Amino acid sequence: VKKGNSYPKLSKSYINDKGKEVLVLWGIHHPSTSADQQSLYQNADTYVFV
Amino acid sequence: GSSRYSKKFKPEIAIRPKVRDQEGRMNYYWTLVEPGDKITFEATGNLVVP
Repeated sequence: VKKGNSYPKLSKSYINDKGKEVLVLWGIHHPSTSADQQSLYQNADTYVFV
Repeated sequence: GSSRYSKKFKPEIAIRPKVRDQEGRMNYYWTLVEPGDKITFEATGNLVVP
């Protein structure tokens, strides 16, 4: 969630090394209204990347 | 565009893992064209052309 009064850019990775395959399950939340954008997050425009 | 295929490819920008020592990425496409048909290529960038 928006820590303090901002949601800074996030970037972090994982390198598979445990000698086998691994599922990595995630999601993308879709707030209903722009007020939910401003409260649950900070920036109106935003992009998710994997 | 064509008589049966139509799709707008919006370019995306992001930092991808290095594969064949190259940072970028590229999605290749294909389509069929009937006799007497027309194919169209309109873009302003990020397009490799046959």
